[PDB]
Amino acid sequence: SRYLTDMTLEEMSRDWSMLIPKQKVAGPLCIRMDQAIMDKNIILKANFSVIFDRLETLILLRAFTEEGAIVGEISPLPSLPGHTAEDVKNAVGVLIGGLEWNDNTVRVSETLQRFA
Amino acid sequence: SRYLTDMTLEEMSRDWSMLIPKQKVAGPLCIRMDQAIMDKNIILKANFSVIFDRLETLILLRAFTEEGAIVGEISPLPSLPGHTAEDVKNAVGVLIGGLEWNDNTVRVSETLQRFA
Repeated sequence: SRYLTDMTLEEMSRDWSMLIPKQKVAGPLCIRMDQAIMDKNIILKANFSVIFDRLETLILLRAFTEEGAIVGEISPLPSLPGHTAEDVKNAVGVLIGGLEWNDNTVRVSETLQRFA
Repeated sequence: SRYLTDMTLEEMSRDWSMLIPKQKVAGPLCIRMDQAIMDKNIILKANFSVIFDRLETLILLRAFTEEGAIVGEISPLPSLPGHTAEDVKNAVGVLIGGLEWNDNTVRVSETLQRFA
């Protein structure tokens, strides 16, 4: 019983577009990032469901340019196979990877690093 | 002039082609990899110049499918700025990253891991 956020409802409800789309499936999680993006300073805001006072399941992470532009996202698979912080942190390191590839400078919301 | 190798002259002298080309510049080093490649088992063979009995400079690393197919390569920049094992290991972790992205299963020549 709960849920936690870095992002605004807006930030999440919003829909977005990749010029150079890149999907992937990391076990129970779908990573996406626009490869067209370069030399920008990015951040990963994310929002986990919180159960009995602990970061449980990640609901949604997305990547933001300084300009509030969405450039990447990790969203649970529709079949919602139960996923672990591993599947996550893994998936994360990855998206970062893919992003860093374009000289992009990627930070992470305090929320996240916490985990674990 | 002394020097060490995993690859055959053939393997190195050879020229190759990327369906989905991906370049990058990692300080003094140019990484390349064909993003088109997927679900294959890859290995990184590399060849360092050896000075007074230590792995000094990397001359060339390339990535190989099981089928002896070249799919990625790290080659020093033409201007040959003196590079360090860092610039390297960095660059390496990267290429691996980029490769792993396509479900590719990437190994590394014993030579390499050695370093450092």
